[PDB]
Amino acid sequence: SGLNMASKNSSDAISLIQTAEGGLNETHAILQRMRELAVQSRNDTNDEATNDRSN
Amino acid sequence: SGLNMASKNSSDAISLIQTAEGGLNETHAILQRMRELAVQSRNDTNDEATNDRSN
Repeated sequence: SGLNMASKNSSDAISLIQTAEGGLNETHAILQRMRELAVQSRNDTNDEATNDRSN
Repeated sequence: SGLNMASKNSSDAISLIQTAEGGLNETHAILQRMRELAVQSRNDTNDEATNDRSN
């Protein structure tokens, strides 16, 4: 009984961990997008006057 | 992503530089015209009295 219940508990823990990893995948994605935005903002073609970087 | 955005930025810089060079081409042209005008003005056939050089 203890071993079967421990199997159940281990599966529950796997579900929890999968939830957290799925949460962090979108963190990766939006971090990539933010880096792209910064690399684009970094160039001097963009003007602070006409609100290029504020967008 | 950074390399592609850097390619984009480099193309933007090329566009800017082309704008400036196109601006200076007409500077060259009108400077040539001004030199021609001065070389013509420099001769003593022209009279200050009857407004030859003032034109």
